[PDB]
Amino acid sequence: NTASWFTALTQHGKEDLKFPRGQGVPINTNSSPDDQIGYYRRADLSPRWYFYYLGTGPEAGLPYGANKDGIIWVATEGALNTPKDHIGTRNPANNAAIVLQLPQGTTLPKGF
RNA sequence: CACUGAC
RNA sequence: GUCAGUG
Repeated sequence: NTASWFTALTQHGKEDLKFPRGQGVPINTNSSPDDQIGYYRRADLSPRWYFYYLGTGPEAGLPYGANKDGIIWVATEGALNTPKDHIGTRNPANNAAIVLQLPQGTTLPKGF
């Protein structure tokens, strides 16, 4: 289980990935409202950003909001500040990446 | 440098 | 070998 559940957001401009509070959590129809919280992490030459649920992936040890370079925090209103052990990360041998989809009305920064 | 996946 | 993810 070595990979994001989702395809990358690709940075085509000089602006880093960032989202307004409440936005940025990729849609997962097998997930519940408690689960809608995690971080994007930086991996053509275009930098790629990958989403990982809180308490999972490279920065599984980071609590929400903890500042680190190349790490962006997102949460949908009503999400619980708990590790998403039951979702975890993706085995690429067993599972294809979910196409990263954000809902109507989501602000994407320039170059995404 | 190493491990894994796809081709 | 190539591309990609991770350490």
